[PDB]
Amino acid sequence: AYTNSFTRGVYYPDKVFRSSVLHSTQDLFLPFFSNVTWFHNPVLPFNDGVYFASTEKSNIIRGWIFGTTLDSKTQSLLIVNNATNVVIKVCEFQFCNDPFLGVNCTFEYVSFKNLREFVFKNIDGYFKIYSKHTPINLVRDLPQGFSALEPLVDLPIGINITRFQTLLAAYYVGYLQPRTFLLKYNENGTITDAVDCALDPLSE
Amino acid sequence: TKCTLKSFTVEKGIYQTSNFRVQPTESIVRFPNITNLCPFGEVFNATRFASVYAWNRKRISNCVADYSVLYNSASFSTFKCYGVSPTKLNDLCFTNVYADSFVIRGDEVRQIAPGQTGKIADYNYKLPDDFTGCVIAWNSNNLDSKVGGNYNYLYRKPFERPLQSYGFQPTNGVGYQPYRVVVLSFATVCGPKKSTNLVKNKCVNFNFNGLTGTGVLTESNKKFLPFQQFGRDIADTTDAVRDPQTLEILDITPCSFGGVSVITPGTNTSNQVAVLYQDVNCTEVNVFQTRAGCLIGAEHVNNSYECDIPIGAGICASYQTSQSIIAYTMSLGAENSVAYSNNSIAIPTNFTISVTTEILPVSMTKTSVDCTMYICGDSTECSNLLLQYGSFCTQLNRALTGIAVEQDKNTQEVFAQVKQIYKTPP
Amino acid sequence: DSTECSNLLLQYGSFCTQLNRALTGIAVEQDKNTQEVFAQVKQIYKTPPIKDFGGFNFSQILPDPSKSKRSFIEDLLFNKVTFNGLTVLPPLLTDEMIAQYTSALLAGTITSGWTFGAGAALQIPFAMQMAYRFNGIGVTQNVLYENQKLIANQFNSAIGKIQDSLSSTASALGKLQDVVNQNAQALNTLVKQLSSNFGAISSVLNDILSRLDKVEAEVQIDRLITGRLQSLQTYVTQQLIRAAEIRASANLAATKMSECVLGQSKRVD
Amino acid sequence: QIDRLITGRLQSLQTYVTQQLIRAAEIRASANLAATKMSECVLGQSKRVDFCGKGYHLMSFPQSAPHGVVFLHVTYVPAQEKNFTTAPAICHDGKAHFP
Amino acid sequence: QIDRLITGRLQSLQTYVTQQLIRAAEIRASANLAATKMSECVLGQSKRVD
Amino acid sequence: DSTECSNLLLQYGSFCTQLNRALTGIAVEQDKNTQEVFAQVKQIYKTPP
Amino acid sequence: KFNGLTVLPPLLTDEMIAQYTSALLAGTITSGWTFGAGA
Ligand SMILES: *[C@@H]1O[C@H](CO)[C@@H](O)[C@H](O)[C@H]1NC(C)=O
Ligand SMILES: *[C@@H]1O[C@H](CO)[C@@H](O)[C@H](O)[C@H]1NC(C)=O
Ligand SMILES: *[C@@H]1O[C@H](CO)[C@@H](O)[C@H](O)[C@H]1NC(C)=O
Ligand SMILES: *[C@@H]1O[C@H](CO)[C@@H](O)[C@H](O)[C@H]1NC(C)=O
Ligand SMILES: *[C@@H]1O[C@H](CO)[C@@H](O)[C@H](O)[C@H]1NC(C)=O
Repeated sequence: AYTNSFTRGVYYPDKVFRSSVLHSTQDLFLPFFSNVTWFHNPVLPFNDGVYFASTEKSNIIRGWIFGTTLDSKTQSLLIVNNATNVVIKVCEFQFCNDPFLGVNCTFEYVSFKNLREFVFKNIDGYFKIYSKHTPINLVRDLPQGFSALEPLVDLPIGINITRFQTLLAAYYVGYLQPRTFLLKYNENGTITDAVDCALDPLSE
Repeated sequence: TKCTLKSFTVEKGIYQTSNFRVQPTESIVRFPNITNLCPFGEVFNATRFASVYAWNRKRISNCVADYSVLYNSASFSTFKCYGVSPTKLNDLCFTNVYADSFVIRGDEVRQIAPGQTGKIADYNYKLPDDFTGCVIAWNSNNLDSKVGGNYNYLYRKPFERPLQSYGFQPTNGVGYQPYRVVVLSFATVCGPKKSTNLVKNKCVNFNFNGLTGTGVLTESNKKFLPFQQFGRDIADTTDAVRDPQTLEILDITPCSFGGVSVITPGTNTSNQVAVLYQDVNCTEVNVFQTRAGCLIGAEHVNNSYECDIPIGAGICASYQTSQSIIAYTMSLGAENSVAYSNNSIAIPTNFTISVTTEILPVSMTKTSVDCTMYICGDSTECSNLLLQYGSFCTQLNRALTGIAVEQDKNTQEVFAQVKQIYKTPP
Repeated sequence: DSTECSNLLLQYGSFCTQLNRALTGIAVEQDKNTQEVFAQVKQIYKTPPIKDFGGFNFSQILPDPSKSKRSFIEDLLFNKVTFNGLTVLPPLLTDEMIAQYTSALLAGTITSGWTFGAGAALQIPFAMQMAYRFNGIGVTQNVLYENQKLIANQFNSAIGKIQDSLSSTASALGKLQDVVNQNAQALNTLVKQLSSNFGAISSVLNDILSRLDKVEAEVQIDRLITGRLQSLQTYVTQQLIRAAEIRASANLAATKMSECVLGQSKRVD
Repeated sequence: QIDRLITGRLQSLQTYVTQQLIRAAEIRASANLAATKMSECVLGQSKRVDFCGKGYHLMSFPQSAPHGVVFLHVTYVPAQEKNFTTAPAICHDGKAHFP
Repeated sequence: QIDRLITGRLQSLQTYVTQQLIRAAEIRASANLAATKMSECVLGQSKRVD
Repeated sequence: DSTECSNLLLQYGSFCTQLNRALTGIAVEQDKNTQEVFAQVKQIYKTPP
Repeated sequence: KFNGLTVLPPLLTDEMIAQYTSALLAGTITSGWTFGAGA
């Protein structure tokens, strides 16, 4: 099943302040009005990097795994929200194939009512995580609006990724693409509107 | 000015001659509060080590390499380096930072050489055939070894056991007595980036993290988001930064600079000159401030005169009465109240013929350039290379010939409007 | 201000000095253009205290001590048009001096006809200056006097419509606005070109000098010098062409001052 | 080495020819103006105020000059004046007379 | 190798566009003159000798 | 129309865009020149037959 | 000065220009505007 992504999934492309300016960049973004797959789990492709979001209120969507195999053979990302905060490991996890929370190694780290949104991308050997949170009215799909995602963490871990999966109530997946964007930074240094230049002839 | 124009005589005017450019008064370096240091005491303050026939090897990554502390540890039983030196290694970084340790006899300096030798090295405690980094040892026979000795010996690749462990004791001579061997080697782990105090309202050299520059750092009102580090202007030039040790936003305004221009009367009349520092504020440099910049050596005169040497923004300068350079607001012409009323007219009673000269150029010097001789004169070697650029010399010589023919056209267009060469009457 | 780059730029010789000379010629051309348009009058003629111009009403176009001295229409016009080694330079004549010339030209034109171009300004009543401008278009001057208030009402009304035409839309000033935008666009293009790599390892000059030893850095910096210098030659060439385009407009405006303000040109349209 | 000298000398000569094209267009603007001054003020009498020197125009005489031309514009300039009382028209037998 | 062709072709195209800008000023000077002839010499009778 | 070449031409930055912009400036100006010359008339007049 | 740079002479000599300014001037004196408008 699929739903329209609307104008969602834009994120701050760099750690820079700019104000009252229409800056433009080519980077891995979720294309405007792209198909986001809907889910309520199988190992998914990672492609050019991922947009992930969940309409949630139970906080049962709780973790992510990434890698090539994403299991046993090589150092593989394990990310969990443990009710303190985010917790991260990268071990060669030969762990259970479909875990649920109660209703070798090279790095380790510690940090519906809502839509919580995220982006995961891998560039040059850094792994990047972004996020945003909002209250919502709509239940079946993403709410039609605009609100940019902000960096959380910025990890020098060097691991290869081609697949990902999620750990145990509704969520959405989309893939980033090398689109060029125009970004409307306001007086207070926030992105407040955008153009996916490739979308239509007016957008070009 | 004489050197600027490559001439000893200088005509009356104003001439740009140099840049005024305020130099950085000191240098600033800023990085985050130094944190997450490498726990080197996990090797360098350990109570013991495994025997040289089973010598330990480990990573040392994801942490700040506090080598300045081990560099001051002159109480070490031994130290050396081979892929680096301890004066630089405290500022260096490792691409895949690593460490090693073992228990061995004091003779194990023969085990520290690349492709190491002797019983501990042949057992397992040997250095790589192309070794790198630095090595240390700690005084185990002083207190970590009891009078009966300890398993700090071995006999026959790095950390690979064809080998077995053995005893050594603090009652032995310096080569036989036990010591706690240690190693470190070559991103994974970098030395601490030291920071200066921060300085404001002065032209200063700076670095924030890796953002180098030179500027006048001033505190600012701007609201960065918490993840934002640097600001930019509309043309993408950096306009402000966040300090990494307190949450302050500083405008990086430029260090003051501008063209030096020299006002001179003609050198045939005087050798006095006055200097305009373009858009400078005079406190930074008689002295006079103008909208064009700081003017030095010109007397300000409060009267107004027609513009002799133009400075800008209504200011002009001249050489006048003992004489000196003066600067004044230019006269546009004398005032005149035309005596208008609804029933008055002024009619001229008399006239003058006037014979106003007017002067116009009509031709350049007709010119042609042999681009083959200009670029490559007499060289066949160069002339062949010029042909790899194709049509350019043909196009240049054509363009100049277009100008050349146009000069004869211009001259005929002006004068040759007359069909017959009229003689005067006699 | 990198010394390592500055020494390499000396090997290109007189290129910098002839670029600075070319731009300095353009700077002088602007003071010269402005002189040739406005400074056509040798004396600053000034407006009389009485305003009895037979019914005509110049109060929107004459000076105002509450407005700088600019007229009401000059204030509309001044409202509707709107550090990398680059510097702007001031005009020789400030806007308060330009306003004195456009006042002098206008107060001459009102009180004295064309005569203030031909010699000394000679006063003539405004209702008579219009007769000797109707005769200039082959209308017998009694067609003014028998209609003097009707003609004044049309002139005063049309001046009122110019205040509205300028107040409502900037589109009439599109030429001036475009000239300002073109210069800002050229300067922005020239600044943005500092960020371009030109086949070098980085466009940050100190970054090259941090990554590389001198003989490698020399070739990398020589690319940036070549790219930036070609971008400067491009900008200066474009500004020389643009300056000739403005100078052609300045010669035309100077000619409209000379024939069309200071006289009555019979050149149709 | 010679590729550097060729590229430099060639970029320098393109700069010179570019300067001369633009300078030649400025001199053509002046030659077309001079041609016009000659047609209107030597071969004619211009009514274009201040086109042929200050004053009302009478005639002009060209004189040649190195790479250019000089005009001696002969102009009538009015030079002494009297204030007078004036009227746009005058009555007679109830009819208005005009000059 | 390709950077030499880009360098050459870009400098060649900049030469062409520079030349066309200067030529368009020569043509615009002629078009302003032509428009001036149409205003003064067609739409009216001109006393401007020759 | 080579990708491997265009990726280098991007490293020269704004040169190509300002060439397209300069020639587009020439192009529009010809339509202006032709309207300056001929479009001086508010109506299409016709003769008597 | 030998480096392929050359200055070329004008088509009209300065004496020929002085014949045209003589012709223009002798026209202007003897015949007014008439020598532009034909005979
Ligand atoms: C979350 O993880 C940390 C260690 O990573 C642990 O100390 C903490 O107890 C965990 N939180 C909860 C609620 O158990
Ligand atoms: C800077 O210039 C202004 C005038 O532009 C002047 O008022 C001010 O005093 C100057 N500031 C300093 C610190 O000299
Ligand atoms: C007119 O001026 C001349 C000097 O230019 C003078 O000699 C002559 O007498 C004047 N004529 C009258 C009528 O004043
Ligand atoms: C002139 O017109 C303005 C409005 O356009 C008005 O304020 C002023 O009173 C008028 N004065 C005369 C003399 O008509
Ligand atoms: C004309 O008369 C007025 C006084 O009514 C006087 O100010 C003005 O200077 C006179 N002009 C001449 C040329 O005499």
